[PDB]
Amino acid sequence: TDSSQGIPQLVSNISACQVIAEAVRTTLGPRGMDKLIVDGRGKATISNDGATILKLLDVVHPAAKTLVDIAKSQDAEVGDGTTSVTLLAAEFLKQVKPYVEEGLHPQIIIRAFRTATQLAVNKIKEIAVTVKKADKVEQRKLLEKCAMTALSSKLISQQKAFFAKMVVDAVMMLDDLLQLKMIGIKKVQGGALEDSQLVAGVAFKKTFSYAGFEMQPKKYHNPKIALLNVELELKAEKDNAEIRVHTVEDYQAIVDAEWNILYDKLEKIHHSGAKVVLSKLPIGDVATQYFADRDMFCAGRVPEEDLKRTMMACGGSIQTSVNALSADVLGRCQVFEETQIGGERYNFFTGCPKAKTCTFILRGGAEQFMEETERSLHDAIMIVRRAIKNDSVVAGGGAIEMELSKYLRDYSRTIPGKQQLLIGAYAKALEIIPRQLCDNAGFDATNILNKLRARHAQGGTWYGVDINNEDIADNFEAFVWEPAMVRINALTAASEAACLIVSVDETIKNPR
Amino acid sequence: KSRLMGLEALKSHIMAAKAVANTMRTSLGPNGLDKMMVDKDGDVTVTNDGATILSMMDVDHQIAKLMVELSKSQDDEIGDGTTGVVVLAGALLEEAEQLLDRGIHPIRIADGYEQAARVAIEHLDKISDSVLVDIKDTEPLIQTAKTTLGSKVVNSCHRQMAEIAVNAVLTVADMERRDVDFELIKVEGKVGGRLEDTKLIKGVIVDKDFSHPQMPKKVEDAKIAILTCPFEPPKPKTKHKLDVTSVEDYKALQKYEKEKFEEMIQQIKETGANLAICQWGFDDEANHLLLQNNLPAVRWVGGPEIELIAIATGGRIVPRFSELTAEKLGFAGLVQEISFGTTKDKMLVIEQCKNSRAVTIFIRGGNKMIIEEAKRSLHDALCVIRNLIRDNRVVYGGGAAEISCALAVSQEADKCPTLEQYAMRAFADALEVIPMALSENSGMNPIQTMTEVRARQVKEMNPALGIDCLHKGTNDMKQQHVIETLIGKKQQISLATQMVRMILKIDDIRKPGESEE
Amino acid sequence: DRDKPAQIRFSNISAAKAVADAIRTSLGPKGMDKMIQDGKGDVTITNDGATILKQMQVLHPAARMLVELSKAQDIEAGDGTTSVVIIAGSLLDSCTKLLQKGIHPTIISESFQKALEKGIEILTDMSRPVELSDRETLLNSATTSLNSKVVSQYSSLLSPMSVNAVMKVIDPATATSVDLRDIKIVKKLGGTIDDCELVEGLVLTQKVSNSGITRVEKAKIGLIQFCLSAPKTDMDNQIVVSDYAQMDRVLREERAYILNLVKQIKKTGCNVLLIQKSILRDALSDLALHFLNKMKIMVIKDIEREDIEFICKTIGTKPVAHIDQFTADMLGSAELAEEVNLNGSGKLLKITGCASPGKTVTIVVRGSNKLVIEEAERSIHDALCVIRCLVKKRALIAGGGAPEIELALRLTEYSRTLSGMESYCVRAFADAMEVIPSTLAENAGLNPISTVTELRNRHAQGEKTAGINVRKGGISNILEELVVQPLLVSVSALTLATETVRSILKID
Amino acid sequence: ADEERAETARLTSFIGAIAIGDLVKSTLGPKGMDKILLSSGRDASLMVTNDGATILKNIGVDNPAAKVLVDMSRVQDDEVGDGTTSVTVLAAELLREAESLIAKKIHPQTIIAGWREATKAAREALLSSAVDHGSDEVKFRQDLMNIAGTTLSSKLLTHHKDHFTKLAVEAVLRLKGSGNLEAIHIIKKLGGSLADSYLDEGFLLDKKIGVNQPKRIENAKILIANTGMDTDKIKIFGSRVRVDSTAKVAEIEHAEKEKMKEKVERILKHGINCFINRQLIYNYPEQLFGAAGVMAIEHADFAGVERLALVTGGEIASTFDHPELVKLGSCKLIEEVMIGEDKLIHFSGVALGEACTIVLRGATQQILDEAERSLHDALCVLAQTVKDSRTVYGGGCSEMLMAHAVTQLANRTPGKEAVAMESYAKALRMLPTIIADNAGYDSADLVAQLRAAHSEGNTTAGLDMREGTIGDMAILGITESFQVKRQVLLSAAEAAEVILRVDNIIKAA
Repeated sequence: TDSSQGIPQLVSNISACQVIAEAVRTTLGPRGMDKLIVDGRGKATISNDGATILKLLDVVHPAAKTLVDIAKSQDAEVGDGTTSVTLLAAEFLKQVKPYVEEGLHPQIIIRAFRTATQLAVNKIKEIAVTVKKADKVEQRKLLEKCAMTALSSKLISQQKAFFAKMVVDAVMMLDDLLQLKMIGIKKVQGGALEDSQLVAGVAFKKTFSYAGFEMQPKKYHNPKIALLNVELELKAEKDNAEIRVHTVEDYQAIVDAEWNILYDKLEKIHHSGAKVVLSKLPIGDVATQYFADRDMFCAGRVPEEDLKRTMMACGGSIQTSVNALSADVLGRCQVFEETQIGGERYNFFTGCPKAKTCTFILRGGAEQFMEETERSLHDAIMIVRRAIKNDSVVAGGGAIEMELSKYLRDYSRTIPGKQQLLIGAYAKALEIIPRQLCDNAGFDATNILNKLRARHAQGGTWYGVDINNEDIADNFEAFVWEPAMVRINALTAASEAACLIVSVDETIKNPR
Repeated sequence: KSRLMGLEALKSHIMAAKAVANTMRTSLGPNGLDKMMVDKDGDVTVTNDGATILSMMDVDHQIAKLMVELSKSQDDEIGDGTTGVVVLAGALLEEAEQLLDRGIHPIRIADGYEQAARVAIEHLDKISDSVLVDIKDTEPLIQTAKTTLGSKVVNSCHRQMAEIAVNAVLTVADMERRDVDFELIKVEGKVGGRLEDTKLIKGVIVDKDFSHPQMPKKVEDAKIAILTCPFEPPKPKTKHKLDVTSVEDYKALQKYEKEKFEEMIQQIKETGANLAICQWGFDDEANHLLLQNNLPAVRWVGGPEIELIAIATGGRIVPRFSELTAEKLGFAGLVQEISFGTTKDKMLVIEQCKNSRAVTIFIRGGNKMIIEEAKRSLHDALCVIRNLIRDNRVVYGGGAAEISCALAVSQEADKCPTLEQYAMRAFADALEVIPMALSENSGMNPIQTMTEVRARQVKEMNPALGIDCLHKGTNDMKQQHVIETLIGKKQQISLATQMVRMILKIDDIRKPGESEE
Repeated sequence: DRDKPAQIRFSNISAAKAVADAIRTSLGPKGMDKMIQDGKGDVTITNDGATILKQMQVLHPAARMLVELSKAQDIEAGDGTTSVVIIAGSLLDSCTKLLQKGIHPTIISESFQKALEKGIEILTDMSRPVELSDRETLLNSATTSLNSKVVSQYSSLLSPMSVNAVMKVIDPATATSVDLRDIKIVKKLGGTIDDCELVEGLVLTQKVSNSGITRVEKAKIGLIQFCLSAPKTDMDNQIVVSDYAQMDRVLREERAYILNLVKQIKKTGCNVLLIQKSILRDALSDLALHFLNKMKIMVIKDIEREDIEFICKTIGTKPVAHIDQFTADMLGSAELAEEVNLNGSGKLLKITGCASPGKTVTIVVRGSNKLVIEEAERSIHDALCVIRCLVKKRALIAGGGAPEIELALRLTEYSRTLSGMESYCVRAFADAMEVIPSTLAENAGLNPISTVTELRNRHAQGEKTAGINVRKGGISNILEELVVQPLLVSVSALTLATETVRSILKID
Repeated sequence: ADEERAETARLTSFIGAIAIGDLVKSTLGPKGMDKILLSSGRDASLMVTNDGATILKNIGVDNPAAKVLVDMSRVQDDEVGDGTTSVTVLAAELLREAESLIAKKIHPQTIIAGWREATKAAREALLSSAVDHGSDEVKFRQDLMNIAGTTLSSKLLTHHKDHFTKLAVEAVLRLKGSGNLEAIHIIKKLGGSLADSYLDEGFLLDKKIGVNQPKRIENAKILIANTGMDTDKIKIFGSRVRVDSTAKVAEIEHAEKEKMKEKVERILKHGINCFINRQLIYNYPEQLFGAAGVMAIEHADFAGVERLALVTGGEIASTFDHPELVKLGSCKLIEEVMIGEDKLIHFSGVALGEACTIVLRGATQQILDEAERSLHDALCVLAQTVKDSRTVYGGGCSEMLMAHAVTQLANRTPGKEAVAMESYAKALRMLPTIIADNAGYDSADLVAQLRAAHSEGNTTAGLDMREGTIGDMAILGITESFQVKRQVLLSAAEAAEVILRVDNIIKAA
């Protein structure tokens, strides 16, 4: 049973934070410097935001664990700004670290973190511009300019406008969440990158070709969809087995009797109403015979997640038995069309009766073009979705943070003693996030930060650093438009996360 | 704990890439020096190509792991230049390290590489033609045939292996779109002859079952009865003995086999077809009787093997003996039996002129080593012509294209300056690593030979004049007869640049000590 | 390079010399007994050269040739097992010298066989014929050899018996070769040395049969190497038990089987059968044995694999390992088969008189106490081995180590006249020879180098003069006290030695 | 796991190759110094050889480049016969000379590309050094003799070598106008003397049956068949195994008995006196043949039974698919004689009198086995020397003449190719220096003299390593064929260029 206490003990806890704050340092755009993180399970791992990998880490300090937990809190609510919270909390504590040595050990610190956080939130909300969806704009054209903000950063040329107006159409129709989960974007090999397709409903990326795959029908006008999490093949129901021998007909009989059981499975669901069979587990060679001959469509080897989207939108439901089951475990569409696009066979289910999935289908025909489009469209769908929920929009780029840092510099003058010092650390900490944007755009980060403060003392505007252009200028007039609300959440979560760590400086551990 | 942080982590990466790069560098062009992989059982293999060598290779670092994936995409479309992406990717970093030491961030350069790739492709497009037709792409394909054979299994052109290789791809192209995959075409090898014994198969080849070398061998019709049902009683891939308990039931069991031979022989006959493919088998005696009765079986066909024939024919396999109609069988344009090996039993060729979705070019080999090299040449051949069908362009590549682009990207560093300047400088020298290390492996100085071609880049543009790639005294690329697809070289430029963009992404240089396990 | 075989070969030579050093002081009758520690922690007292090497050797490649070398000696002469090691190591001393000088190993190996071919000439001229069809001449040469051997106490009585066995196997004047593939050493419990005798036929071990007949004249020698019962189940018998019923079902098969076999043997005609063990034949029935004896056929059951192969050559009773192969041709012709229970307790089968190719004699050696039997077994061996050596090679040479100086001296002079690059090899080889009589003189007790300098000078002037004499310890004629060795016993020591030294030089 | 970069790879590769070249340089040629074979990983027993081929198989190697040398050595043994050791040494020598070029600044391809042009020049030189011999019967005898005696000494057996050389050359001599070995049987068999050996003019099965069955046939009629008796080749006349009873064990044994006998009858119906069976003959059909008048030979060989079928003029039944419907063979006489202490069956009056059997008579098993192999390598040589009846002057005489050819070329050239030409000539020349040590006569004098001859133009002095001096070659008992030598030069080079070319050695152990 271990016990540790002291002023150097406090210093320990902050030092741990820096280590996790470095893992996530920059991921705002697509520059920084990564190292592939491959696990001991023999899996290679990367993500598109650096907070994901950070969640997986197990920290051996409890004080460091608090900062892990607030990451999980941000990620679930907004789904953005998760990185931002780590940076502010850690950095605040960094400029406080040598202040503790001097005398800022006392619990008074917690009080100061509250005054700074409460003012700052209010200043955002007031400065932010409240704009309808019918002010002087279509609902789709407000969210067009907000969806562009993600798209311009990387790395997709002039198709970015076109894709933007498209990606919106899916989000409005579904809206009732702040997550991209019920949308998604599916890459397709081959085809035109000069247009892409917005499909209402679900689709499948690839179904493998089987014996009489083109002898199965590809079009239906009242497809009734059987969702099967099972399989039939030679290893799911046998078609080889030992028999007694004393006549030739014994041999015939055994193969005959086995083919019947596999034929029962498609028939029973077909007679309920099925003609479309969708399965994520493999379908074999023996399996596909019965289907090809019946002139009833089959599909095997389609992604597990994609099959689960099919359930919601068509009103189908999971099965575990395909024998003797209702027709109310089936979903419908009005259109089934199979068109082979590039090297992969593409199943499109659309005409969906309740349409609780709609999804953008992005056709490029590469690996290079498509991963950067997908990376940008993931964050596009986050900006537009959250613009319906909070209708206050403020400049990003860290432009507003530079204004808070101004505002708080003023405040530090009438606020007294040990608290003032705490406020000066808050102000310095706000500038870290834009410094990394300067490292990504390619500038001298300290030179830049100072020029934005000048136009926050000569107008109070929106001057900040762009990675969405890779320059310095107003971000409101550059259509770098993201909600007020991402910023509201990130401040309050960063203070909350902070106060806990500086307070603990007496840690009792048990390795029991 | 341990931590390589920022700059330190970046230095580590550079050390991994240049060691991988250099192995590939001394394997560039047909002046290349072969790879020997020794495994964990000590089994020795000789291979070539970037993609294959990495895949076998146990990854020791992060950039090494990244390259394997990258290579495999180059291998699928292009089928050449697999080693050359890798050389370019590592090279470009080896220069980025030099920029790093000066005091430029890896961030600044990495953005200007993407721009410098964009300008390189632009320059590429000007170089050589962009219009051919498929009865005139054949002369570059003959130039591709010289080099591809003559660095692998042989050191010579073989006109037979090349010409067989190019037809197969064309049969599938005219069925859909003018587009082929790498799953619609295959090189299947089976040992028995020599490397020059080859065939053009227009569908697939299956081993034909014969009980003895005294039984009749016939073929007839032009159509295949694809079945899983019996064409003579089963014995479905398991052991069986005889389980009679009287003399009486043994005598009985033979006459019942006689009738079933006749009845299946007629049922297939009537629908049309008389060569049967049945997934099941039957013992040696029953088979011998059916061969004597005539109208040859194929017995003991794999579970995959039946799926292969079906996909290529486009038709279906019956689940039953009841259900038979001509519709329900697959469609072939010819069935003829060909002598597999050169002292071995006959095989069944099912050519198709009906539909094609799997066209195998049948290669024979002596040893396991000499067949694997020979098929390596074939794979690369299938792929270069795949690029032509979809859009017909070629470039002179081997050194010609790279240097011409290099000079171009160099010049713009000084037109532009700003952010991209350093990135352009490094990109222009990276391109020049490719002709250079080719001369390093080859008989002649790398500096001297690079200097020679560069002179003719100022004197004349869009050159058929690159470095030697037949190990000659003269230097051309029209008389060294190396041609790449324009798209093929184009795809390299994209890929190399790519590697740099992937390592840049996050800032998670944090490791618990798990980062390559 | 050949540097690394050069380095390996010296290391091998040094290890071989060290093992060979122990044996130089074990040489001759005056040899020093060696107390040898096994990897088993037992002290073994020997003065016989060969077994010291065999019982534990070091793990170097020249050491192994020494076990092999003396093993080869035993089959060829049976004698000079000790001496043959002595010359081998002494030659390897000579070789280092040559090598350093720049005489390549290929030269030293051909020169070493050339020097044997040259050595044998000088030896023969000294040698002097004796009769090989006369009993008395072979006995005197054998008696002299016996005093020199370790064993001698009962060898007086065993020496005339050793010649008698050998004389019968000599039938023409060439005197054949006489191997031990015709003279058989059989021992029997009980009896004395005077009771020992030479049986005309073969004497076989053990004798199982008390229901059989005990004396049958005019007997036919039959050989069993086929079963007497249906095959194993789990016992040598087909019968096994695990249920009352289970034994019954096997018995139905067995019963039928045992009658047809026992009867089949009798129909062809045999009155001696030679049957092996129940671990060397897969089935035999006690039931089949009771009947087989009671048909009045004389049976020995239980005998060795080695014995069965021995009989087949000597008395021409060829294999019968199947029913099909009992035919008349295979059978022998015995004049008598008889049980003897006298002249030593216990019962052995004597067949006296046998129709035989060659001629095969057996000496039943015998003695009062267990250790008396073993001493006489050694004694006939020593005695017989020297006789066989002399009948192969008619001439007679001296012992005492004098021939060994006499060859050397001639071989030095001749080499110089001949000259050549190989001169050095043949001269050093001759000096290799000088070690063995010198090593012998030390054991007899007299300053060794001084002994071998003086005998050289006696050989140079006179030739056939002084040698190492066991009485004196030193320099006195061996013409006044006959010390003889057969000509093959010395030819063997030299030619085998050279071959071993040849392999090591050639070995990388 | 480890990626060996091109230079680092070169050193491992070189040292691999060289370690092996020392063992086989010592074994080389008739006076070559022995090897000691050491059984590794299991015990540590020993045998002594002078065969380069055996060194590799018995004692393996874990060096990647050295494994290429092993694969190469296999190819000589069968196809050419002799030259298994002769190649392995030259290939190591080529690499040795390569070492100084990689170091200098010179890339591996330069060295390769110029040794290919050099191999073509050396081959032209092998034709020049190749003079026709053994076109006429007298010369033809003299021609086989020289090569065959070479082979045995170099792969061990040099004591009883001459007796075997007479029988081997006579065997090939009968054929005339074809290089068969498909009639020249090789039988190695226990019994006989090491001095005696025998060539029967016919065909000889060494398998016997005792004096308990017929063995004297005049005007023999041959059936060659593969007939089971317990194996149970088809044409069953027995039963299936089934179990229905506790006495059923008895029923099976009987059913086999009617089988054996019904098959004897079908054989019998051919009308023959001599029946040969590859398979077993049970105690029951054996006795039924001896009664019928038919000779029984059981446990015939897969090589010999087939090979017998051709010569005598029969035809094989092929798993008993011909029970009365296959054509016979014929011989004038079938005698049983005792050669050694053995009983042999002597087919004489064989239809194609090309056929002969060479019967090797051992009296030490160690000699008898090693002798079979060495003599087989020699017969591979013999039969290729039918196709082209010519010799080259062996002894080191050819190696110098190829070296010199390539030295005159080397001089002409000043390019990238020229570099390696200097290396290549030196490599070829470095082989007689090994032969010189084997003689035991200093290298520098002999090889320099030899060099001098061939410049001027002479192939009528070679190195006599059997006199230790520079001597005449006028087709003596120390020349080599053209046949062996062309293949040995080609493979040494080919192996070395593959070792050069592999420098991206990735070892995953």
